[PDB]
Amino acid sequence: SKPWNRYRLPTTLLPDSYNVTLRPYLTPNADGLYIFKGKSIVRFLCQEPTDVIIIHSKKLNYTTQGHMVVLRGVGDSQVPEIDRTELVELTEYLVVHLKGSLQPGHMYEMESEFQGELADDLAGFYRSEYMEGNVKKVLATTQMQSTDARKSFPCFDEPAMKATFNITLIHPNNLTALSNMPPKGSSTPLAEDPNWSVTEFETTPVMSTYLLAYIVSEFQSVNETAQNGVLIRIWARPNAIAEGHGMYALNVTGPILNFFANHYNTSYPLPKSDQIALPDFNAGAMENWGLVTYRENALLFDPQSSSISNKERVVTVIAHQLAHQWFGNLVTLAWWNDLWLNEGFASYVEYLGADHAEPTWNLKDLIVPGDVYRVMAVDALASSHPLTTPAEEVNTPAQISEMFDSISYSKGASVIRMLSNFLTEDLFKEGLASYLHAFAYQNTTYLDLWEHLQKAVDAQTSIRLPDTVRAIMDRWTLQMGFPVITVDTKTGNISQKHFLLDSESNVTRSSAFDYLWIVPISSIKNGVMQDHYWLRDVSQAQNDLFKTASDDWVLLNVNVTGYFQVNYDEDNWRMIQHQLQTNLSVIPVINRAQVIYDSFNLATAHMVPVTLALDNTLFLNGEKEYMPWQAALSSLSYFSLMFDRSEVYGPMKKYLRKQVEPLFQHFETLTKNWTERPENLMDQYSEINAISTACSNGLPQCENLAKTLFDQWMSDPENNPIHPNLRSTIYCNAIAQGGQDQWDFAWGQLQQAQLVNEADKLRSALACSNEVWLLNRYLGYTLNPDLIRKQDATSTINSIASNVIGQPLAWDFVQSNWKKLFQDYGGGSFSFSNLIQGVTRRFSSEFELQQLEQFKKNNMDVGFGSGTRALEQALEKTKANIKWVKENKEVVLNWFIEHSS
Amino acid sequence: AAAAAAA
Ligand SMILES: *[C@@H]1O[C@H](CO)[C@@H](O[C@@H]2O[C@H](CO)[C@@H](O)[C@H](O)[C@H]2NC(C)=O)[C@H](O)[C@H]1NC(C)=O
Ligand SMILES: *[C@@H]1O[C@H](CO)[C@@H](O[C@@H]2O[C@H](CO)[C@@H](O)[C@H](O)[C@H]2NC(C)=O)[C@H](O)[C@H]1NC(C)=O
Ligand SMILES: *[C@@H]1O[C@H](CO)[C@@H](O[C@@H]2O[C@H](CO)[C@@H](O)[C@H](O)[C@H]2NC(C)=O)[C@H](O)[C@H]1NC(C)=O
Ligand SMILES: *[C@@H]1O[C@H](CO)[C@@H](O[C@@H]2O[C@H](CO)[C@@H](O)[C@H](O)[C@H]2NC(C)=O)[C@H](O)[C@H]1NC(C)=O
Ligand SMILES: *[C@@H]1O[C@H](CO)[C@@H](O[C@@H]2O[C@H](CO)[C@@H](O)[C@H](O)[C@H]2NC(C)=O)[C@H](O)[C@H]1NC(C)=O
Ligand SMILES: *[C@@H]1O[C@H](CO)[C@@H](O)[C@H](O)[C@H]1NC(C)=O
Ligand SMILES: *[C@@H]1O[C@H](CO)[C@@H](O)[C@H](O)[C@H]1NC(C)=O
Ligand SMILES: *[C@@H]1O[C@H](CO)[C@@H](O)[C@H](O)[C@H]1NC(C)=O
Ligand SMILES: *[C@@H]1O[C@H](CO)[C@@H](O)[C@H](O)[C@H]1NC(C)=O
Ligand SMILES: *[C@@H]1O[C@H](CO)[C@@H](O)[C@H](O)[C@H]1NC(C)=O
Ligand SMILES: [Zn+2]
Repeated sequence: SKPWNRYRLPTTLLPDSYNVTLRPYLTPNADGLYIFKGKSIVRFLCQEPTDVIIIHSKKLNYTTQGHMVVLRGVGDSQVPEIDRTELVELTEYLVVHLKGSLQPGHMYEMESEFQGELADDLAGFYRSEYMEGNVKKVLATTQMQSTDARKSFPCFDEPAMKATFNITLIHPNNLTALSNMPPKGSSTPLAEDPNWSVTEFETTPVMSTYLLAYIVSEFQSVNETAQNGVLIRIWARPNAIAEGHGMYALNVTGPILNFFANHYNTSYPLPKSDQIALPDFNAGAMENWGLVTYRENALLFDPQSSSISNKERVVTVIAHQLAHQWFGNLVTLAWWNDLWLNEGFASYVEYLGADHAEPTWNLKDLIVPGDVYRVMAVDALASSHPLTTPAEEVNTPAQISEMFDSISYSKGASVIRMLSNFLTEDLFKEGLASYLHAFAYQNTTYLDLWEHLQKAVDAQTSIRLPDTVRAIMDRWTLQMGFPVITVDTKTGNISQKHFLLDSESNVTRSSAFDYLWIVPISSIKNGVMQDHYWLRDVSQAQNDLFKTASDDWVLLNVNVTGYFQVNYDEDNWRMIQHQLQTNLSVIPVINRAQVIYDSFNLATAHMVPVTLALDNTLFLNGEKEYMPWQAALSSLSYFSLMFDRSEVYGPMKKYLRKQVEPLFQHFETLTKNWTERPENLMDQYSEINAISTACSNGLPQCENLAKTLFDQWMSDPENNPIHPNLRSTIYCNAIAQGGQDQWDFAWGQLQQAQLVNEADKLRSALACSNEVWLLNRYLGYTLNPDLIRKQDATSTINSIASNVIGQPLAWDFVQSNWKKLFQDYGGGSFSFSNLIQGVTRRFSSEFELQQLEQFKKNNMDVGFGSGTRALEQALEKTKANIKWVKENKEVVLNWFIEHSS
Repeated sequence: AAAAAAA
């Protein structure tokens, strides 16, 4: 085959350095087209003789004099004549056919002039539109991740083909130009038209194309100079900056950078750090080296209207991107098949960095609910996949995009955290530093990190492993899934097997290891840490560490550092339960949660009865801390979803009202009648969940608090008396208790809300009305652009659907208005998969299945488009719900009746 | 891009 028909670049030519000049035109032409122009020179070195230059180019028109490029030799090298230049669209190449061969060791310069659309598409150099007062503003910014650098200028657009870049922006003279590096100096006027200015930037270090960034805008900054002279700036809309919304980001950035320089034993490798808040940046955040982009709600924080979870989100998303400024940007994985190592690593250490900035918050705990249990839901499926993918199976831009998923990020994080824990952090940090120093400004595979970690292991005598780092990690990276570890405490027998939530699932993906792992197993016996154990690649083993007397108990996987779930014989479970009932503080808070998370998953898998899982919630009446309650609430939301229209609900509600009342009472006092929030994040999180659980389960005292506060707000609209933390519950419950007075007031507040996060809470709360007529009127608003944003339409319908009373109304609304398909799937794709998912979520009867089939019977024209697969998922999901409800209804009913007094 | 990773 011809090389220009292969998706991977040749290795015959390697880039040295680039000059790139970009010029966005932020005024459309007389047709509404926005464009940018560019000029580039790439200097590259011939490694092997070749008579063709293949470089990436996507959606660029060339206006170069002559052929699409001009080609020169560097110094006194001669250059062959160009035969022709062509664009090969499929593989996204510009191809320069030469009349002779380039010579090994010679350097060449290739110059081009080009232009592209400055589209509203979040790809390459693109435009972003937003409002300042009555004025529509347009800025130019970048998103190269993963294969879009080539959409802004021709380049060898693979991550290992690193080079230095000299960026120049030509821009309106009253706008600011930003790039990876500082400007060289002040801007100078463009001679052809001094309404434009030219900003040149300092040369980048040797770096990857996917990490380039350049931005032209009206933004302003808050700034700090670190003690080492590193300039730190947070950029945002002028009104956001003036409001002070960039201050929290500024506060944490300096401490995070310092943490990482030490953690990595490597100086921050750039002269400055810019971070920018972009309105409606749907990629969320991107780690461009020296110029990190964020969506506004991810970077900005308003103390007066934002909740604590909001603050947690800002500090961790910052730590994540900053983590990459070394791991990923300084040392770069050679190919997209190893993306998991890069994103998995940042997804783990974001908690470490953030913990440094907010050390009272215990942020490191949050990886357990946030990543470990989250990803275990999808990794406990037959349709999962290994972290590792052969490089030669990842070729196309679409294949590269598929690397960015939950497994890569969250299982990547879980597995790396497990690795650091079993090596110990000190030892892990030593291998990590060695890896970074050896490969700085270069590229690696995951085997390079293992090698450097093994070097650290081999240079000490304290930590001993049952095999090499690589052999151990191969079990966690070359095969999908994870084991359930089952202990029989009467014998100390211990077994492992591939855990699937569906006990009747057929696994057809084969493992080189037969789904056996090498497993690090910490344990606690009667509240005392035991010696660490390794389960080798065997189905069963035995150790006295896991053997108990019937007044003793043992509990494995302390703090859920290991990527596995744990089952015990029923006697040990009861002992654990007893301990949790009498003195819970003897079991680490994370394990108090684990008992709940694991047992509910085990019940789903038919490995324990559902009553055993429910039994594990009984201790919660004395539980004050966030996580174990969160575990219960996450595990029970499906029960609520299946049973909230059934006879099971009263007893469930009553049971939950019983469990949560003492916690509610506790915070009542602690908060001094809800006047002051608890001090640290976990306790604030616990209060939020307690209020939520209390109110939504009809605890009179909570309902009273909600009604009082909202009435107080209504009598004095400009002085909101509800703390941001509690708003979503208080607003929802108060609207639930009230009528059109409350609803119309909240709607008024929605229509004048300036801040997205307040508007979100209001939109969600309005769906909590218990008046059919208000909900139907609200549904009638969701398709009106004047009243509900397009981007918010399905979200709103979904919130209405989640109201038991709104369920039939939303479902009727969707069926009836479905012909908004030939209206929103040609103008703006309109997340239809989420809508179907949401409104059909509750379905658990044959009757509801029949409704869904009868509704589907409209394939005749219309179709479904983006949610065609989502409908099929809904039918499969309904069958699963039907079956689960039949198996569980009776047992669950009687357990709740039994335990609600 | 991205992460964090909620709970
Ligand atoms: C980008 O700018 C840098 C910095 O000015 C250029 O680096 C110079 O390049 C040549 C080698 O080709 C040397 O003679 C100089 O010593 C370099 N200077 C420095 C400070 O390193 C680089 O060539 C430019 N890139 C391109 C494509 O022109
Ligand atoms: C890439 O850009 C740099 C900066 O403009 C070029 O270097 C300059 O070249 C001009 C002449 O055109 C001289 O006046 C300066 O001495 C250079 N400036 C610096 C800072 O070195 C460089 O020639 C460009 N690279 C190529 C291959 O054209
Ligand atoms: C990287 O790590 C090394 C090793 O810890 C650091 O060097 C040590 O610094 C302390 C001073 O606080 C000395 O007491 C040790 O003797 C040093 N050890 C060695 C081998 O030099 C070093 O400072 C770190 N570098 C960076 C950039 O973080
Ligand atoms: C990708 O990374 C490897 C290193 O992992 C680079 O190879 C090294 O290049 C340096 C010079 O920069 C040499 O000192 C080493 O001896 C090389 N190691 C090898 C070849 O194993 C490689 O250059 C990078 N690939 C590209 C295209 O830049
Ligand atoms: C299990 O996790 C907890 C955190 O939830 C760890 O407890 C923390 O440990 C460090 C140092 O001992 C302290 O800075 C924290 O204040 C501790 N918090 C509490 C509540 O004790 C605990 O050390 C972990 N256990 C293991 C074996 O790693
Ligand atoms: C690129 O060229 C095609 C016609 O060859 C044209 O339709 C398109 O508008 C051009 N785009 C730009 C941004 O100049
Ligand atoms: C920049 O100049 C243009 C054209 O006069 C104007 O529309 C815009 O508001 C100015 N912006 C700033 C930040 O001064
Ligand atoms: C930033 O830091 C200052 C100094 O500690 C503090 O008073 C302020 O509350 C912080 N800003 C935010 C939004 O947290
Ligand atoms: C425990 O393991 C041993 C070792 O093979 C086996 O003989 C025994 O039957 C096992 N007992 C139980 C109760 O699992
Ligand atoms: C509970 O256990 C902890 C740890 O052993 C101990 O400090 C505390 O005194 C115990 N409290 C009670 C009421 O037994
Ligand atoms: Zn990331």
